[PDB]
Amino acid sequence: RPFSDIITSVRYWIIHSITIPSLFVSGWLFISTGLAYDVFGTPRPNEYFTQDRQQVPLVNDRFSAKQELEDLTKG
Amino acid sequence: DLDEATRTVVVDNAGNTTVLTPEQVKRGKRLFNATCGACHVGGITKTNPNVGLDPEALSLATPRRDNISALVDYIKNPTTYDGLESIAEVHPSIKSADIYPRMRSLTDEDLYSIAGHIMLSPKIASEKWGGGKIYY
Amino acid sequence: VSLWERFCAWITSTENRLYIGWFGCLMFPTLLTATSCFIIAFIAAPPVDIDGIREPVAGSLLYGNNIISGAVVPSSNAIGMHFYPIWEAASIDEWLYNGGPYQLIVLHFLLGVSAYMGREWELSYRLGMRPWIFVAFSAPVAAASAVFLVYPIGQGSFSDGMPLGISGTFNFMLVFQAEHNILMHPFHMAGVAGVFGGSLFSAMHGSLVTSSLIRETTENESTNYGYKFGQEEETYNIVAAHGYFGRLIFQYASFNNSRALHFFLALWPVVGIWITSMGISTMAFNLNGFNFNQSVVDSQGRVINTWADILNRANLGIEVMHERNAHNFPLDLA
Amino acid sequence: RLPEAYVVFSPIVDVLPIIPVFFLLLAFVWQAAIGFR
Amino acid sequence: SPRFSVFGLVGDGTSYSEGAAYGTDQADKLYSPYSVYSPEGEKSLYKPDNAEYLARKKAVLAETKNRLQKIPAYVDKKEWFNVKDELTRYMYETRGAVRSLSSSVTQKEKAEVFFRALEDTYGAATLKKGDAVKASNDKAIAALDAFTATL
Amino acid sequence: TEGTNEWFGVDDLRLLAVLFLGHWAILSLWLGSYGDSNEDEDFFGEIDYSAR
Amino acid sequence: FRWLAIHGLAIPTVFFLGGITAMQFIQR
Amino acid sequence: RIPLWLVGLVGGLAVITMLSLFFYGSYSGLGSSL
Amino acid sequence: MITLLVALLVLISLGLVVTVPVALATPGEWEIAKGKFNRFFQIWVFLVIVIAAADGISS
Amino acid sequence: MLTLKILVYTTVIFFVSLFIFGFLSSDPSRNPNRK
Amino acid sequence: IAGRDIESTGFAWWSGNARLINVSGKLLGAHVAHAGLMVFWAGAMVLFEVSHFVPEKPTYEQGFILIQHLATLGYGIGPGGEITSTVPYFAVGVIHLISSAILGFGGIYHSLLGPDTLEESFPFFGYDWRDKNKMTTILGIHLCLLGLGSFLLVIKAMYLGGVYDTWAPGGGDVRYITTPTLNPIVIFGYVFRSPFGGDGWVVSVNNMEDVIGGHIWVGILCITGGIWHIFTKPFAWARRAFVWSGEAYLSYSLAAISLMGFTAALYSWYNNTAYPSELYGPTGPEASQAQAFTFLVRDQRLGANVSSAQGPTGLGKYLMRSPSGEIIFGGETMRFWDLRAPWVEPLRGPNGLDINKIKNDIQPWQERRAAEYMTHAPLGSLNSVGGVATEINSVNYVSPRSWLCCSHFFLAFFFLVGHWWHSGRARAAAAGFEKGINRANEPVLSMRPID
Ligand code: CLA
Ligand code: CLA
Ligand code: CLA
Ligand code: CLA
Ligand code: CLA
Ligand SMILES: CC(C)=CCC/C(C)=C/CC/C(C)=C/CC/C(C)=C/CC/C(C)=C/CC/C(C)=C/CC/C(C)=C/CC/C(C)=C/CC/C(C)=C/CC1=CC(=O)C(C)=C(C)C1=O
Ligand code: HEM
Ligand SMILES: CC1=C(/C=C/C(C)=C/C=C/C(C)=C/C=C/C=C(C)/C=C/C=C(C)/C=C/C2=C(C)CCCC2(C)C)C(C)(C)CCC1
Ligand SMILES: CC1=C(/C=C/C(C)=C/C=C/C(C)=C/C=C/C=C(C)/C=C/C=C(C)/C=C/C2=C(C)CCCC2(C)C)C(C)(C)CCC1
Ligand code: OEX
Repeated sequence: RPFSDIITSVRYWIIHSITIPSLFVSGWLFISTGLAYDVFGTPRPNEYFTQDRQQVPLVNDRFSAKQELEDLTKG
Repeated sequence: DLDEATRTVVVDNAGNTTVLTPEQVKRGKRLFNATCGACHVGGITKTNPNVGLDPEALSLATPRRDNISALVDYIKNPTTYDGLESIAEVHPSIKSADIYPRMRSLTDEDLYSIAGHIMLSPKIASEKWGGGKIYY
Repeated sequence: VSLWERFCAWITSTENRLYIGWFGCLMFPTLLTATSCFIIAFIAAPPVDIDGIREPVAGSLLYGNNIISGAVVPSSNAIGMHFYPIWEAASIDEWLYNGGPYQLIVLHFLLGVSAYMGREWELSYRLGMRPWIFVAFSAPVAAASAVFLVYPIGQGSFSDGMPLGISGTFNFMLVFQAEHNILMHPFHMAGVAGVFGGSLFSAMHGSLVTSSLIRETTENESTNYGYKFGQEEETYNIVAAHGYFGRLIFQYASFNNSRALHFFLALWPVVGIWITSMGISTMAFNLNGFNFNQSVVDSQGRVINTWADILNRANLGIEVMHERNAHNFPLDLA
Repeated sequence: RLPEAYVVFSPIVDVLPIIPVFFLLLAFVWQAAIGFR
Repeated sequence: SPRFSVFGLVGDGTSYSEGAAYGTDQADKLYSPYSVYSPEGEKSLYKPDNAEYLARKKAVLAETKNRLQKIPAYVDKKEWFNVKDELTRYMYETRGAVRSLSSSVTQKEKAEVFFRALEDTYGAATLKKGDAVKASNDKAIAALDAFTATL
Repeated sequence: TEGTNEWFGVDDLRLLAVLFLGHWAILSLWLGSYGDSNEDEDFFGEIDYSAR
Repeated sequence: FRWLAIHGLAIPTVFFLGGITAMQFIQR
Repeated sequence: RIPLWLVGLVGGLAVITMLSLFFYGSYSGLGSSL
Repeated sequence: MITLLVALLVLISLGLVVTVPVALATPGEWEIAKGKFNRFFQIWVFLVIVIAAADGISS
Repeated sequence: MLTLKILVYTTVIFFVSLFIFGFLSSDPSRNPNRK
Repeated sequence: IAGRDIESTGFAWWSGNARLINVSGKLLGAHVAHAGLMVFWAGAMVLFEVSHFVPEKPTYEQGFILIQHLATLGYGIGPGGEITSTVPYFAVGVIHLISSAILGFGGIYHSLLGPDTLEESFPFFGYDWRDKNKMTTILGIHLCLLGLGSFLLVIKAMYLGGVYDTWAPGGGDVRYITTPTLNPIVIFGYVFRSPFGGDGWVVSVNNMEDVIGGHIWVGILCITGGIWHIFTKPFAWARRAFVWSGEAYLSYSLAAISLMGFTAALYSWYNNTAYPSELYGPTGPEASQAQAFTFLVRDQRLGANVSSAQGPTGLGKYLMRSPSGEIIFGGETMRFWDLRAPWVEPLRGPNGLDINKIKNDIQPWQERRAAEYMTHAPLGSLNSVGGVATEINSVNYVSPRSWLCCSHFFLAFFFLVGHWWHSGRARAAAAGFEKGINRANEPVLSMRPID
């Protein structure tokens, strides 16, 4: 099937008037609920520095990098 | 992360302390960047770099300018670093606001917010405020 | 039959070995002047006080340079944008001290390469061609006029022109990055897309023609002997090259029109070099590249650095060290 | 600021210089509506 | 869950990095939506009625006559640059101070007569006309005292 | 003197003489082909192929 | 069927673009 | 059946709107130096 | 009163922006409808003069 | 110095006038279609 | 759709205005509709600038380019660059915005409904491109209007209010220009001087008497040249040298308007007379001399004898000597020693800067004027961060001089590319090989072997 005759058919726009706004909303809710900070470990604007750590947190060990990061992200 | 503790700034020469409201902080940065920021970007002075806005240089002025009230007094009445002659004709002030039309619509609440921004900025960026290009 | 008409017939003759034309009446004297002065100044020219502070910079091979470090040094900062011909200099040694040869070479080169462009129009007219080869050459001409003329005009001194040397060119690039942030300018970004894309499309178009050549040779002779100069037939299967590239990406993304394809080969580097020439010409008047220093700020107000801030720390290192004795005041406004 | 009788129309004036860019875009809509023929 | 502000309508709005909150972040009315300043009403610290502002303009008008009177000492010499520099070095603040003190309609027409004679002094100094500078310099002085004798 | 405002850089009348004599010399050659050319001979093309 | 070759690009693109559009209204 | 230029109209209006939001977000919120 | 008249001039101009080129570019409508369009042109031109009168009187 | 200026002014006005009167020498007609 | 598709014209949609070359009525409508666009933008942009205007900032700090053109004309402007009213700037935009609807109607009238060719029914307005007599009449009529418009500026400056003179005694102010310079050695001494430093070809006009006296001469020349081209027909040397086609006349204007665009850019960058620094900000040269002046005043108050203060290199730290001998400011700003700003000319004698006047009589307005010019130098980023490329994001400023110069240097180059495109094409379309080489008689094949 050709391309431009698909996107001009009304059956294409019956399907994609629901699926495209539902994915756009679901991407919006991935940020609005704060889930993307917890999945990827990105700091929220509150939590670049904590009350104990006023410095920039760096990992200085290779094999305890997972445990050193858990101590830097506890607050 | 702008708690009350970082927003707590010395307000007068006696050492009393006040908390800036979040309106004072946001409006104080806007007014400082518009009115004073062309010469006082980042706490340095562009036209006389010996006399900066870092809190150590404000500590060593002869009227000590480490307060909200002493900074507001400088904006209403500016002097030299030893406070001996007035420099109102070469510094923007309420005293020379006929000369500087940028000072013509400024309340005392606006000067409080501008003095708030000068006092709050070293609590946020310690060595960057008045530190120049080394800490950029 | 007149003397001028016989001279006009020789000048515009397409039977000369090199076409002269009327633009060659400006091209050949200016470019041979600039070539003669460049070779003599590159080999043997005394050191030039470029920054106006009586600190002369050696640029020639007889004063201890090599091919890489050697340069024709730009004019003195004390001259600025002033016209400095030889007859305004009271001795040739004073002209050589103040960077006189740079102004002679640059002004004869820019006149001569504009006349080279008009010569490219002129031969196409006498040959019955379509005219616009010289529009493609206008993109490197605009680039040469930006770094040699326009950027001196905006900065107000021929001392800020690009030095006629290899290491002087790198000195020009680094100081330009510190003072204008050209990497963060989108016009340099379009220029990099012009030369990365242009060398991509050159290697792409050159591959698909060489891939689809028709059998005209044996394994012993070269493949290039399958083409005869002056032949009428096509030398490569453009259907086979279109069927290859149409399967490499997808079918709708490939030129079947060879005239549209070769137009795209002309347009992409030329428009890219036109735009980056208008980046240099607009950073001449200090409309700099994007400044994102201290733009990411957390909730307390502290500055979180980005890659633009680490780029800024390298810009700071060039600008506090460039022209290290020339500055007396805390802002490099020149 | 606009004169006091006209400050109601201040949001309209904010979009008025952009209208020449919309005229260049309009020639492409009209060429697409005719099918580039 | 992060702080949100669709432009001012949905969310916080009165946050430190909201850029399209035109006046909705602060309490006091702004001069315009496109401004950071409040208007030129009262509560402003600049009072244009004040005595130190009027005295600064009167001190400009008094010292102007002192600079205007050393003009012919440059014209019995021929320091034409000193005539043109005197009319612009201290006297640059004269037009700002004269138009600030010209309130009535006869003050304004008595002020432009001083301005016309000031430009006749300058134009004769570029042309190096010796008698025309002094004939304009006394007219500039005599129109200056006529302006100051009003108030 | 190079920053002074001279017409075509002419500060001596030697330079004015060689500007005239140089420009009139090629003019005199060019008038050998386009002098004695009729003024009232027009054409209605974009380009004229009159004579030599 | 050519569905999951164009939808492997288009479905994460609209999801990511909905996220980046929500990011413009995040303030500090 | 929809005209193909009508799809490119509202498709280009969506791209203009989204890039206007990305350029608005450079002046507001995070990354705005405010 | 000036703010009422300019708001009317904006609405008349917005009606003429989307109807004048439609009337000119359908190949018969301008000669059958130009008395109606000249009437709107005169209300448009008369509104500018009444605004210019009210602006100058109030100044 | 000022003898060199005469020589360069003579040289520049020579080549510029060749450029000027050459392009005035019925130059559109010098094309391979006609004339 | 005759004349409106590729099968009737041979032009695609992207070269679609090339279908208007030989239909004069539609080509008329294209030009008055585009004229309506430029008058629209002039109205709309300055209403935007009036609406976004604040009195606390100078007009160069607000990102304006159009109200400074009206302030130089003398509207709403006070002493020293004080903007007083902004009601005259509002009015200019309303006239330009209302007039664009009249030009916009006559645009779409002549484009969509009017006669496609004017030659049959409107013989005064009809033209062939090859009619050399008719084309000089259109050139002559529009030359007299340019002479009349150049006399309007003379009338504005001499009789109707005057213009802002930043060089005025008493301070910069609106001033009637009573004695314009009519001497042709002075006036054409700008046209025939060098373009280089110190000379600065036509940008270096430094007083308003030379500006207004130049517009008298331009008004005289354009009117006597308009009557000349109305009355006459091109000479035989002109008829041999040009291509007489519509695309050729376009490429002649493209070359001329590109030369004007480069010139107007360097007006914005260098001139502070027609572009006063109280309105446009300091020039590039002006801002770095303001820095050397500021730290001269800073250090002389600390007791430095600034005329004898040796720099690091051995030259003057504050005062050095130009290569011609004038006492100038030291540092890297020795390149901008030709700067003649109005706040530094009160300290100049014939030898350059006067040393006792620097030692004794430096006025506080000069120290203020150099202070804001030092801090509002024309240096900024594309996102309008003020200062050098290493500066942080606090100041929102790019000079209007930097916007005006960079945009019009961008435009003047591409209009020179348009000259190269359209003059190459019109020369090849007149000779008849713009569509390619004839396979039957290729010109190179009937030539000698080239070696
Ligand atoms: C319908 C015609 C008309 C027009 C064009 C105007 C226009 C104006 N009147 Mg008004 N006026 C009108 C009717 C009109 N009025 C009526 C019916 C009355 C009641 C009797 C008044 C009573 C009145 C008073 C009491 C005053 C005015 C004033 C003004 C000026 C306002 C700004 C100013 O201060 O001037 C300063 C001058 C300018 C701002 C110049 C503006 C013109 C510039 C050059 C723009 C024009 C450019 C060009 C034509 C546009 C391009 C067009 C196209 C061909 C491309 C403005 C020029 C004021 C005035 O005249 O001040 C002196 C004023 O005090 N008017
Ligand atoms: C400065 C912008 C400009 C202007 C004034 C014109 C003008 C013209 N074009 Mg060109 N064109 C342009 C840019 C422009 N073009 C661009 C950017 C492209 C590339 C997309 C083209 C591609 C192009 C092609 C392929 C063709 C033209 C043609 C034409 C001519 C007739 C149009 C027509 O009859 O179709 C009818 C058009 C419409 C029905 C569209 C209606 C649009 C109206 C005018 C909008 C009005 C809106 C405005 C707000 C109304 C205000 C009203 C108020 C003032 C009263 C006309 C002279 C045609 C031609 O050459 O004929 C010989 C032609 O074939 N143009
Ligand atoms: C007043 C000046 C002027 C005029 C009247 C013309 C007129 C013409 N040009 Mg010429 N041209 C000009 C300047 C001008 N040009 C300039 C400055 C250049 C160099 C860029 C050219 C390069 C050029 C080429 C290569 C061609 C023409 C062609 C034509 C013909 C058809 C044009 C068309 O329909 O395009 C319709 C318009 C478009 C398709 C839109 C153009 C796309 C622009 C670049 C996008 C806008 C980007 C941005 C928003 C604005 C630019 C950046 C901004 C900051 C300035 C028409 C006779 C064509 C021709 O030769 O016909 C015989 C042709 O092939 N011109
Ligand atoms: C400037 C370019 C221009 C040119 C060369 C033309 C030429 C023409 N027009 Mg068009 N037209 C234009 C712009 C132009 N018009 C504008 C701006 C409008 C909107 C008002 C129109 C609306 C229009 C209509 C409705 C009609 C025409 C018609 C005509 C044709 C007949 C001329 C005529 O009526 O007798 C000569 C006219 C006069 C002697 C009266 C002149 C009165 C004007 C207003 C004087 C202008 C003042 C001054 C000179 C300019 C000030 C503004 C300036 C500074 C920009 C002629 C080909 C007619 C036509 O095409 O018939 C089929 C026709 O019916 N035009
Ligand atoms: C928009 C402005 C404009 C435009 C596009 C034109 C266009 C034209 N002019 Mg016109 N002209 C104009 C304004 C304009 N003119 C003005 C304002 C005046 C009054 C000064 C004149 C006075 C004028 C005259 C006297 C002549 C032209 C001629 C021409 C035609 C070809 C010449 C040419 O342009 O080559 C550009 C060439 C040069 C810039 C150098 C020319 C040098 C001349 C030929 C030396 C001859 C000596 C002679 C005694 C002149 C004394 C001055 C000399 C020392 C330089 C061309 C149609 C020629 C023509 O054919 O008229 C019908 C012609 O003879 N114009
Ligand atoms: C079942 C489960 C569990 C579900 C999981 C879902 C799942 C499996 C998902 C996976 C989906 C997935 C990602 C698959 C999609 C595959 C995919 C596309 C991945 C790759 C990723 C990626 C983003 C790729 C993009 C890269 C890309 C294609 C770039 C190319 C862009 C492009 C259009 C280039 C064209 C450039 C161009 C115009 C060059 C031509 C110019 C040139 C000189 C041509 C020369 C030339 C051309 C001719 O034409 C002819 C004639 C001749 C003579 C000639 O000289
Ligand atoms: C309204 C905004 C301003 C504020 C709040 C402000 C504040 C101050 C303060 C507090 C000082 C003294 C620092 C100290 O004692 O250590 C000072 C000094 C100075 N400021 Fe500003 N200032 C403002 C505007 C400006 C501007 C716009 C300029 C640019 C022209 C400027 C130039 C200077 C200079 C030169 C000094 C040094 C004075 C001296 O030598 O004693 N100021 N400023
Ligand atoms: C042809 C053509 C074309 C073109 C078109 C054009 C170009 C047009 C123009 C048009 C125009 C050019 C228009 C105009 C309009 C205007 C108007 C319509 C106006 C109005 C106004 C008003 C309404 C105002 C109001 C006001 C006031 C009075 C005050 C202040 C406020 C305000 C501003 C609101 C195109 C491209 C599409 C293509 C196709 C064809
Ligand atoms: C306003 C003013 C003024 C005045 C001005 C004037 C007076 C002007 C003039 C102007 C002029 C007076 C100009 C001229 C120009 C010229 C030209 C631009 C030329 C060109 C040429 C050509 C283009 C040619 C070409 C050719 C050749 C070379 C060869 C053969 C072919 C032909 C013909 C093509 C002043 C500065 C005082 C001041 C300010 C204002
Ligand atoms: O010359 Mn070459 O680089 Ca332009 O910035 Mn200033 O000057 Mn110098 O230093 Mn940095």
